[PDB]
Amino acid sequence: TSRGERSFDIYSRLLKERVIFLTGQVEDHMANLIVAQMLFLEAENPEKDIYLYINSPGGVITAGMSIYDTMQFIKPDVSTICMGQAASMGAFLLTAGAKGKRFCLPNSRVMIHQPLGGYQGQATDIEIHAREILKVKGRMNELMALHTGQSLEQIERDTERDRFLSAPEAVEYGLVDSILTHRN
Amino acid sequence: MVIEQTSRGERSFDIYSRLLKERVIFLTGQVEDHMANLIVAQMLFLEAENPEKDIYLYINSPGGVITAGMSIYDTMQFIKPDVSTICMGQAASMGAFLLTAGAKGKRFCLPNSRVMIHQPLGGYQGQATDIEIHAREILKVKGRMNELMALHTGQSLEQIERDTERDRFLSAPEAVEYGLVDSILTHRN
Amino acid sequence: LVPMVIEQTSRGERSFDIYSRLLKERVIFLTGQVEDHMANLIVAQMLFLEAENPEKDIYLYINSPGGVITAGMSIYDTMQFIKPDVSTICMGQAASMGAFLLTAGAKGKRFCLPNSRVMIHQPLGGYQGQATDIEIHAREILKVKGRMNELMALHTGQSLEQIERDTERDRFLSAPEAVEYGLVDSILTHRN
Amino acid sequence: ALVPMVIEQTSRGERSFDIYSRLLKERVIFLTGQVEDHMANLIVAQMLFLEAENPEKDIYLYINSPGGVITAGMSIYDTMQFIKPDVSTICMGQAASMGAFLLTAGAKGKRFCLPNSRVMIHQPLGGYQGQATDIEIHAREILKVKGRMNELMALHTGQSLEQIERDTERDRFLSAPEAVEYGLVDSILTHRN
Amino acid sequence: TSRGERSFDIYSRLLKERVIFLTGQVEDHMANLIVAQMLFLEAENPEKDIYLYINSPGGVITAGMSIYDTMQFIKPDVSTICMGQAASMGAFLLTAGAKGKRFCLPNSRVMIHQPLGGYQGQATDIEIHAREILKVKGRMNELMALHTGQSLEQIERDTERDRFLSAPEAVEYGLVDSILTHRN
Amino acid sequence: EQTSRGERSFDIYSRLLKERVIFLTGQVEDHMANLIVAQMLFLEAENPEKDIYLYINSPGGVITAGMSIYDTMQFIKPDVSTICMGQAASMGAFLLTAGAKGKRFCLPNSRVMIHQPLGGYQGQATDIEIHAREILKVKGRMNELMALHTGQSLEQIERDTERDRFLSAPEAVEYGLVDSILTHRN
Amino acid sequence: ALVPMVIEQTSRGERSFDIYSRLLKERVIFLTGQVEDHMANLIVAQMLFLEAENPEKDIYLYINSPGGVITAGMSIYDTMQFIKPDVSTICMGQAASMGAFLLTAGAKGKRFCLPNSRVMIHQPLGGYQGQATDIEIHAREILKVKGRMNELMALHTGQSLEQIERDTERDRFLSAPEAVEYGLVDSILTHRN
Amino acid sequence: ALVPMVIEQTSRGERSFDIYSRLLKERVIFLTGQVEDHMANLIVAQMLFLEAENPEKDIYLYINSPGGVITAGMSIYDTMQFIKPDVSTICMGQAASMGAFLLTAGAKGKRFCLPNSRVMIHQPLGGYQGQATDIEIHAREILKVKGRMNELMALHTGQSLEQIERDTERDRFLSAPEAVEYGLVDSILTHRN
Amino acid sequence: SFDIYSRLLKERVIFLTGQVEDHMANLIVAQMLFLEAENPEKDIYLYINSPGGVITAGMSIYDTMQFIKPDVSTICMGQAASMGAFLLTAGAKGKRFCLPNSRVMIHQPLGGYQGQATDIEIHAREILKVKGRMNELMALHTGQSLEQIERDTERDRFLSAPEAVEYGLVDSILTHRN
Amino acid sequence: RGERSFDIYSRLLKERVIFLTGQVEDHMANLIVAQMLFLEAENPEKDIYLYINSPGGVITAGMSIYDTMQFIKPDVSTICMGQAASMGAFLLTAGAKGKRFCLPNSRVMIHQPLGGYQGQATDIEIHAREILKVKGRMNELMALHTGQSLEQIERDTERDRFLSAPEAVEYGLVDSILTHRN
Repeated sequence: TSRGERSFDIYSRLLKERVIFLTGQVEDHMANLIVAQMLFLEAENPEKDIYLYINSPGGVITAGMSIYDTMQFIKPDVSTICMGQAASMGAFLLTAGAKGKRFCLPNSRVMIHQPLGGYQGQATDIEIHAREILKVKGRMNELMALHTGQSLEQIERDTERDRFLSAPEAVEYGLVDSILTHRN
Repeated sequence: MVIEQTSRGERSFDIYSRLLKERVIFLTGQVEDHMANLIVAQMLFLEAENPEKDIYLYINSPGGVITAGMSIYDTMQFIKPDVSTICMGQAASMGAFLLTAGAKGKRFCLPNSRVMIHQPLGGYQGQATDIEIHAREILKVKGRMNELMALHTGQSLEQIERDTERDRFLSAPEAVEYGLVDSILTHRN
Repeated sequence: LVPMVIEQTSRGERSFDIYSRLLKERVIFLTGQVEDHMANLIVAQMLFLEAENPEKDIYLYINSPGGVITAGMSIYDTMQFIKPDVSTICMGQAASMGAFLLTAGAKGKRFCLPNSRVMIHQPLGGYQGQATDIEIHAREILKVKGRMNELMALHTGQSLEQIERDTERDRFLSAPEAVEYGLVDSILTHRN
Repeated sequence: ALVPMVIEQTSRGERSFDIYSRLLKERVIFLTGQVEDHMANLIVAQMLFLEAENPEKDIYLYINSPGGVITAGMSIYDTMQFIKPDVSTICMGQAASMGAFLLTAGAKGKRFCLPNSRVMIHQPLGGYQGQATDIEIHAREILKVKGRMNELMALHTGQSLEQIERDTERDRFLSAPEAVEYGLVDSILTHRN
Repeated sequence: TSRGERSFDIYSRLLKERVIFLTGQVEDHMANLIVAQMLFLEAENPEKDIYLYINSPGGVITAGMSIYDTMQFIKPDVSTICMGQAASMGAFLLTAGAKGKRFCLPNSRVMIHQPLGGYQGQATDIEIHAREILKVKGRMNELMALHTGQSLEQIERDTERDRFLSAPEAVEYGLVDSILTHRN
Repeated sequence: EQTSRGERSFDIYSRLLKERVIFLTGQVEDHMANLIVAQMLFLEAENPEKDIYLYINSPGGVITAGMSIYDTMQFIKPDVSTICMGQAASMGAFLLTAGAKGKRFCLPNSRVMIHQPLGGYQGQATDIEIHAREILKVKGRMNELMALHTGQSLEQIERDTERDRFLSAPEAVEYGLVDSILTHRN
Repeated sequence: ALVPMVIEQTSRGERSFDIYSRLLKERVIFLTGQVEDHMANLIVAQMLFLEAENPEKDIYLYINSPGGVITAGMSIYDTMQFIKPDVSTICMGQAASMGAFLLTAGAKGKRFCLPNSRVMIHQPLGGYQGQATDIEIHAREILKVKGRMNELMALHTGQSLEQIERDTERDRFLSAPEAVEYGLVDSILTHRN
Repeated sequence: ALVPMVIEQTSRGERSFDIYSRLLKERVIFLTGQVEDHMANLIVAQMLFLEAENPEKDIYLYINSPGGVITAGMSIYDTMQFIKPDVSTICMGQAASMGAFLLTAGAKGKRFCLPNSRVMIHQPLGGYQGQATDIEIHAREILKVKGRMNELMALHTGQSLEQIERDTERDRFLSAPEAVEYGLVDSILTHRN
Repeated sequence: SFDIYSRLLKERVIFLTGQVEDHMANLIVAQMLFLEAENPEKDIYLYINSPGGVITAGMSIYDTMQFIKPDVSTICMGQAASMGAFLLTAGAKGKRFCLPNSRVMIHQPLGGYQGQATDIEIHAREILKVKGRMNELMALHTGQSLEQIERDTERDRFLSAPEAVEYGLVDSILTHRN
Repeated sequence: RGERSFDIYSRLLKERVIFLTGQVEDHMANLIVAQMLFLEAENPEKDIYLYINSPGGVITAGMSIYDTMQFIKPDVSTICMGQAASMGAFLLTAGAKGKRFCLPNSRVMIHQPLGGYQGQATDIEIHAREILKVKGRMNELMALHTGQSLEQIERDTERDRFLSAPEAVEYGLVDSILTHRN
């Protein structure tokens, strides 16, 4: 079950330490739980850093954006740490952490790519939804350019097709600031 | 395995073969690749038996796949004989399109038949870059179809575009008045 | 479509199913639910018999629970269009679109067998989508309903008002009641 | 193993001869399995073909059925009474519900049961779903169908309408000898003679 | 979902600070839960504002209206905040918040359109139901005009087909009052 | 919104039950109906004189399950005030109109729908008659009860319920289904 | 079947043909629907038959297909080039992927598009599952197939290898007049001469 | 309907043959799709028929297959070597696994590949579930099957057994020219004489 | 009051049981981070009984084991196959054990993909990179040469408890409580 | 249906009683291992009682229980109720010498390992060789615990073999039968 004579379940005990976990595919409900944890911690102490551990293959864009906007809105800096993998929306939330406080573990990996979608209906409605996903794609490429330091042209260039990055390559690309190897 | 129902005469010769000798072809049900190829084959055959006599295409359809219907359209336009079209029951979407594509002066509607017109339907799934290529393509198809409908009915392109944004039904007399068909058939002479 | 009827091989003609053999007697069967393909087959048989001989009567036997309206209308219009009179006979039941096709037969040539039953009612339908489109389709089924009531009044001799009134909910009629109502001309009992 | 073909001896001329088509030439029609619209239509068509071939000679209808749809069965019943030829009925295996009704509807004096056949009679079955107003309209009709079937059964068997009503409230089985005594059939067929 | 973070009432904790979350598809039971939380907060203090966070693709209209009427009925002002997305009934409830207290986060999006439905039965019954959904459509356009300040004719025009709005466009249209970017 | 407890040992619904508020949400069926009856018997016990508030958002459901709620509403000492939010259709509308006279309300944008009983059965003709006859008796009792609570005549109710009929909040007040509309607290 | 039969007159059993078999007699072959092993084998058989009937007269192949399996399509490609007769190709409706490849593989100067037909081209699709070592062997192979297909498209259209590769990385649609200009087909067919 | 036909009923010598029966008259047999017992039996029957009609003339076997059941394929292999006629093999599309084995088993000097056909070779695949004792029995049998197939492949290709064993541990593709240098086929067919 | 697993966590014992996947792996990482904060010096004991699973999920556990201050002692009971065997050998040198009748199995990565040839090449390249990395780390922890690890992992290979010690996969066998 | 007094099983655990019920697999096996490690820490000198009613299951899962039983300090007494088949019969005979019991009407069943694989011939060989090594090790452990010769165990387990409580005592699978509360 995981409790330990220290608090309640194990995740609640680590939250006391200002640690939050983002695990698995991103969708509305698990995202709302992360938003709630961030707001709670800000109310507890708006000055202390918050740590967000990420191991995810990605997921729903609007759900991921509810997390991104919350991270930027709250007072505390949100430090991000990639373990296992950070793909697509996971890679986006990883690079969105506070500058100088984004990390990768030695054997983790990152993968980036463009938005995926679909629709069915009248030609007039298809045009409406196609234009919208193109706008979403442009905004995501711009936010990626701003957080990594890369040129808008390079981002577009690099997201057309899936692209994998090792921990050292992610530091050089500007996705994260450094690699964590041994405590202290 | 497939041989069933329609089969009266040595389990091969049917009623439809009988009428084909008289130059009559039936387009029934949803439009798709295999039923469409069958109609094309029948047109090429009749043209070969006699390139001067008319061919009659009866239509009772809810529509279907656009590329398959365009194989029939182009064949109707390519061959030598005139193709007379007759609507019975209903002629909707790709079905209304093929009805109005018949030989000018030889397009008919029976008294209580109905016609329905509208715009193309589609759907795609994949990367944003590919969604753009496919959405662009269906928009070109929509424009092409609107231009051909303008040519066959005599209406202006702008009028066709406004009337096909959403489903529009037409009674037999309304279809004559709109230029979809030439006249109504009521009682054989 | 199974029994291959032929002579005792005493030098005759080709082989043909039971239904094709009755088609030489100018008889056509309308059986089961009305739908596009079974309807198209009936139309082809009517056109064939008109070409064979434009003057002789055609007989249409009906045993159906009803079906798709546009498919039934392709049959109705063909019946009124061809030269020959189409006589109709109800065996088993004639419901909804089946009752409609039964009353549409040539005047004085519409019959019911003794224990047959007829049922009449209004159009059934359904749609799903945006409010604007729901409106377009609801308006259309109201027109369809109006035209159907108008044709029924014309063939039964009944007033439109009476037809509208009696088709709101299902209504059953025995053979005798169908004669009184004007749906059929008389009842067939023994070969005559 | 599907449909036996027999073309020899009594032929010389044309081919194509299924087992059932050959027996039709001898005026024999088979009614087998559940009664419903399409199989019933096939039986009606055969009766009409045989009347056209010869309006005076008897037709033989073999019956082995658990019953089925009432309207479909009435299409056969009315056709049997309408055509000119007498329709002799013969039960083999079983004739239940609508099957038993068609057996008893055969020409008087020409209705038979094979020795070990079984007959069963009961009342109509049905079901509906909808608003209370529509439920009363359909319940009322099935009660009328019930009354008409009991009246026709009384007429063909010679039993009083009261007795038919009491005997069909629940399922009732009859052996071949009991079917003759009840008036459902005229006699038992044992050996060809 | 995420397998761990709430555990010991993360949502009940935030309710104590008068915060309520409306997430995912709108339907009867999730809506009744939002209504109960609003009635509870009013009783605790009929004077203090309540904050309703919204991340929803829309849902059942009658369910959404139970939330709308409750929002207007209680004494306390209800502030609305869109995160991720607010589409259809989600967009409607976002615009229904208290005047001057409706917000959008920077990268959230809104989508508006007309009602959707479907029926099957006798022509007489089809007419009855078609008439009711057209009346529902008329009423919703009238409430959207009221809350946005746009003319009824402009609302009818813009809702015939799906229409997307970025955060800045939602402010300009009158759907929300402003955009929240950074705490302070 | 997900709220495991408007306290810690009390969920959101238990807390409001302390303020004498009960919620009837979704389809009406045996188990949810029994839960409502229990809450009513419990509240009566706590204080037989104070009013009970029943909020209703329902598409309707099983008739016998609904009548267990109706009969309990009339049997207990306290008056049961009814409030429609969202929609009250079929049996939902019936229970709304069954509240204490003068204390039946509709929120501004809620809607009501009324109609006749729906049913179904399968079997022998003798049994079909037995069940058809029963659903007809049920229909007549329901029409007689709607007349009593609304004030309309039996004849009028019978005509208005043959087919589905929708009423907006204002029309429900004129028809007599509810007493008035609620818009803003005090 | 739903296929019409061809017969001259009722001269007591004259001729019994099939619409498709009748047109095969005139050297016309139809390639319809998705491309796979069995439908492809049938096309190969009709071609081998036609060449055996007369090694000099042209063969006409009508194409309306969304494409399909590469190896199956290649069996048709190699057969078209191997036989003596020139194989004229005509696109009606659409010719996508493998369908487009086979349309352009027809005899130079004898490849046509009807006025409103459409063509679509792209690159090979595939997939595998297993150990890393085997994954390498299979990825390596689809890339060699990709390279070969591109070289053949370049030979039949006249476009440079570079242009083909560029134009096929992603789906690319072409109208009839645009296919003529690209070199995919030779000209359009509007009205019978 | 589906399969085309040629030569209908005519004066005296009627005989109506389908597309495949027609090519059989010219001693051509098609092997397509996955190899399994029933399709394999059909091929064996066609080979015995052709041997009976004329034991001295060559038979042509066209192959387009991804492979299949080994015992089914071996019934074809043993019949090929037993009958008196030489069996010429031609690969179109692909010849993988058992399909590649039957291709190389053709008469020496009479085995061909079309220009863009593809070949793939590998070791046997299998499975089993049961008691350890029975697992040993079945495991031993598939290893014996593996050895016998490698020995026969060495015999027909000319390669050493050691080379065959090393090249089949994992999937291995060969283009048509590589199949020739390997000894799998004798030459490439490009254009008809 | 307290379930059996929470009681053992009090003693610094963590269990890795069944297939390796994201959520169960996250639960393991959280337990390690909790134990480290309670005492960054004391050893942690990780029992393993697993057939393997998702590589990225397993690598989140591996990186955490190395990162934290305390030594992580590993004990194989039942079996440790594939990713399970990898995590067993990744334990602190001198503190890796096997029970007498446990079994170990090693092999190369497994994967799969579906799509356009261009994307297929991108994914095939990445799994070959993963294979090289894993082989490098196995060599480091076992003491065997890279070429030797490459040869022994091309196809499934089983090792009894004694063979795992001889191979350098674990340090010793535990038989009876000292 | 289940759960009495909120953990009747926790209460019995306080008396050093553990139950092994139903199919043997990874998760249920791990719970048994955890209970044994817990009791050893509570008191390493007192006996532990393991009740067994099982049709058998996964071998590697059962072996984790087997090795823990031998590793810990306390003696583990085993008691069969209902049935002990396959891996269940194995864990029963593995208890402390002199402390293995059968209730009067319980029954035991022994047999050889079962398995299955699918793939290339080379891989089939690797896996078939491994299950044969497993079969040999299991027969050697059964011979050590029962006192029977290895050859007798190999012969008796080729096919399913059932034993009543008294036959299990004679075979050396258990030490005695428990009939009435001592």
